[PDB]
Amino acid sequence: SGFRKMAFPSGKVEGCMVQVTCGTTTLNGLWLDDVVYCPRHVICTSEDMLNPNYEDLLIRKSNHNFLVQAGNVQLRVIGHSMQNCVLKLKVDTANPKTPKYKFVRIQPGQTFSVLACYNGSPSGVYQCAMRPNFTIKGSFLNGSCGSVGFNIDYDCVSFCYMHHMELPTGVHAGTDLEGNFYGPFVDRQTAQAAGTDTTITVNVLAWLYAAVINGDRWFLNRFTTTLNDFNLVAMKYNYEPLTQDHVDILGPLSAQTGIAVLDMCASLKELLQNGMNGRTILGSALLEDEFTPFDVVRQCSGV
Amino acid sequence: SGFRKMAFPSGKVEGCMVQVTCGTTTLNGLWLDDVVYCPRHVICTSEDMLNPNYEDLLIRKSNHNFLVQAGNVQLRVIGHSMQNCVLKLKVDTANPKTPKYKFVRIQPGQTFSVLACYNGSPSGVYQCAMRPNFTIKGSFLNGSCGSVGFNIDYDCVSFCYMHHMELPTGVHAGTDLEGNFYGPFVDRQTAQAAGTDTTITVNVLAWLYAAVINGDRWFLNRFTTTLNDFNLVAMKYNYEPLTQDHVDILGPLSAQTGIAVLDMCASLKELLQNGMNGRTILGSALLEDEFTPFDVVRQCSGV
Ligand SMILES: *[C@H](O)[C@H](C[C@H]1CCNC1=O)NC(=O)[C@H](CC1CC1)NC(=O)c1cc2c(OC)cccc2[nH]1
Ligand SMILES: *[C@H](O)[C@H](C[C@H]1CCNC1=O)NC(=O)[C@H](CC1CC1)NC(=O)c1cc2c(OC)cccc2[nH]1
Repeated sequence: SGFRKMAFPSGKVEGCMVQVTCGTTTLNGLWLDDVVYCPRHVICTSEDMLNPNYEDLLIRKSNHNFLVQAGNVQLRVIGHSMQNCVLKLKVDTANPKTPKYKFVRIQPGQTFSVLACYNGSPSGVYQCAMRPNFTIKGSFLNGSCGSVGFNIDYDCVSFCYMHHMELPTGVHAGTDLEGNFYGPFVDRQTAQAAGTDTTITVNVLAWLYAAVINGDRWFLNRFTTTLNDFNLVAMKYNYEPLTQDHVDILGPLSAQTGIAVLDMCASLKELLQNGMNGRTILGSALLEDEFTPFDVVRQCSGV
Repeated sequence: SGFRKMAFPSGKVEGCMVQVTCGTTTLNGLWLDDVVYCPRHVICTSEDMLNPNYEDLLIRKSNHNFLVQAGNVQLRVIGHSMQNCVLKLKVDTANPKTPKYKFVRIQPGQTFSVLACYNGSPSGVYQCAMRPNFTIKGSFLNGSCGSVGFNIDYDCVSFCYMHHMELPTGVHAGTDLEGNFYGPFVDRQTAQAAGTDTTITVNVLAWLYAAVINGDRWFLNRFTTTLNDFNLVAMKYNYEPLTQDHVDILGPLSAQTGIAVLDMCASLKELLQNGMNGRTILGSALLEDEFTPFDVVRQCSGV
């Protein structure tokens, strides 16, 4: 038993991280087939970051201006293009370690593993959720851009995130692998504020089901509620509205534990209205919302 | 910025996980050079687990009774021995993916990454600490035995843990790669209780330094204390005694933040005596003790 914030095994993605240097800037790139994907602000100087005109800046760049290094192997760049906020550099060599992969744009509330990298070599792995405000609470320093977030389905790596920027509140922002930012953010050094960080309600319910499964059950009460009589309490505490689709997603967990979704909702309402009173749930003194129901089933079933 | 529970990239260890089957039992094994290491209770039946005589049980086993599978490749077993609580099966093929590796027995308070596996294939990665009572708070189901914990120094994988058992309190127990259990535990199905789970004080101080670095500083006070006048409060709350060696280990962090270790100790005393009062530190409502000072420096420096 036991429930942990668990990340996917990262070897398949480790095999795809390279170093991209342009001018003074060095960041990470993702090498799949004969293409290297990287953030486009690799072509910016410290001066261009305030007000970059990426077309004009990119037009002054030739193939040989892009230094791509996989380990110690220098890749030859034979073409380059810009798709939204992502540069795509064509190299002359297909990555021998290219896995079965997809490009997926995940929905808010979904989770994925981030492989934090620096200078094209891996540094660490951790699990993140796409917040309702399209940010992530990660751990990124300078040079971490180009690091990717991904999921794994058997052997297919679904790349969903590439890191671009840290916001003033310390959360992080990025794009999908097609270069489209999650949320309203843009890749320049201006005043950018993320909106209200609301809680992923279905994820908290899934985490409570994981708690029940792993023995923690003090938070279970004799009450029940209705979906509207749960939402009029969730909106007060900045919780995402619970829909019948969320209820059905939580179906298998409710059937495994024998606890109706609305009764667990009553327990969660009691937790929101009275707090933890100094107790913990699965070793946490906060309500955790970065586990999807799929994460819970996968970790409690051994996938 | 940002501070996360971060695990090592697991590809080098993924390349070493195989499936070991004996009779009905199937668990994981670690394939390095021409040797596969696995827990010895792979030779037990459900009946032998209460009172196993591992010499007598192993003596009834021949090489061909050990089915080793790396992916779909069947390894041929050409010898077998028992070292403490670990079986070592000699195979005819050296693992082509054997990394630079060490066998290390870590001290309590140190951390490592666990690669949770089932049927010899990886399932997830997460960071754990060796508690002062020589247990770990992991996530292990049936068939997870043989999963390993490790650290990485540039390119050298230091294997330090192999999982064997879950205790009644839901924490987990295991051996080093030489087969010696951490703590007083034995690999049989008897009444085994871990002792008092005390807190790794130096790790909480390192985590508070990480908090200060990442902007969280509300817990900083105008007070100071002495080491004895901190220990007579730490022992009340079941905190490991702080030694001058722990102070010196925290030296670089204190010099980077400009906060003396004893002043941070006064802040921690205030936290232990008055609680969090509904606040959070680095997104946690509890004092975290599974980050070593090295973990903090590594994550805030980008190693
Ligand atoms: C790429 O490696 C890097 C990400 C690192 C830097 C520090 N922490 C991280 O997450 N990205 C950047 O430095 C980008 C530059 C790209 C054009 C987007 N900029 C920021 O992350 C950035 C800019 C600003 C502010 O600008 C006014 C204000 C507050 C925080 C900021 N972060
Ligand atoms: C090996 O895969 C497995 C580890 C799994 C099983 C459930 N959770 C895990 O961590 N190990 C075992 O099942 C071992 C068997 C080996 C001889 C040690 N046994 C236990 O983990 C075990 C035994 C008992 C109890 O026995 C009285 C009481 C309470 C909890 C127990 N766990």
